[PDB]
Amino acid sequence: GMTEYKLVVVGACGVGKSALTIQLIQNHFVDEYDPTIEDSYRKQVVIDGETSLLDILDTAGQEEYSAMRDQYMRTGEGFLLVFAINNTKSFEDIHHYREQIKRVKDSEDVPMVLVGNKSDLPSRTVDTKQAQDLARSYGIPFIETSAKTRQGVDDAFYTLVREIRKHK
Ligand SMILES: *CCC(=O)N1CCN2c3ncnc4cc(-c5c(C)ccc6n[nH]cc56)c(Cl)c(c34)OCC[C@H]2C1
Ligand SMILES: Nc1nc2c(ncn2[C@@H]2O[C@H](COP(=O)(O)OP(=O)(O)O)[C@@H](O)[C@H]2O)c(=O)[nH]1
Ligand SMILES: [Mg+2]
Repeated sequence: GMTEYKLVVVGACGVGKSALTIQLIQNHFVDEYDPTIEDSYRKQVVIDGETSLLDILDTAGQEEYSAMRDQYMRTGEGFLLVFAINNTKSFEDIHHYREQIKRVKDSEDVPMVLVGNKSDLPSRTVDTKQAQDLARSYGIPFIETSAKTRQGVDDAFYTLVREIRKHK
């Protein structure tokens, strides 16, 4: 019946991949979620008045290449590129995450959203403009989020489904 989209949440350790996903699915903020737990969650959502089944993979584990990570990138239809706005290293790591998805999908136009997480925190080291300029250069949306307050959480995932729908 309804369309199903495979979403993948990527980004450096500690940016809030797990916190963002569990806020979307279960409507609470996790303070300390085990960094090895990689699991997928299913949720029906209405976006722009059309229902879709989202199947969301929250990535975890070691800094390693694997043919299996290549696989869930290959099956993934859209990617959240998550950094934390208080962690410049996580922002500098976005290039790596995009390159490895671009490697396995052989496209610079795969549906993606840049997510600047932890927007509730005062000591920002990455400004709106620097993230907007990065997303513009990539040809993707930028969304500021807080897993803690829920600000922008739905918008990040919904915006990615909007990007997958335009793609064909
Ligand atoms: C605190 C744990 C955690 O969340 N992470 C640390 C290990 N990660 C990680 N580190 C470096 N490079 C990663 C690359 C990929 C990757 C992509 C994006 C695409 C295809 C592919 N094929 N082999 C690896 C990859 C992934 Cl999937 C990583 C990477 O995931 C593990 C979680 C990530 C963050
Ligand atoms: N203040 C704040 N802390 C967050 C936010 N998102 C995640 N955290 C915290 O940052 C840490 C890492 O989050 P986690 O979701 O485990 O990161 P992951 O390794 O990307 O899954 C945890 O302590 C979270 O509670 C956020 O939006 N705001
Ligand atoms: Mg996690």
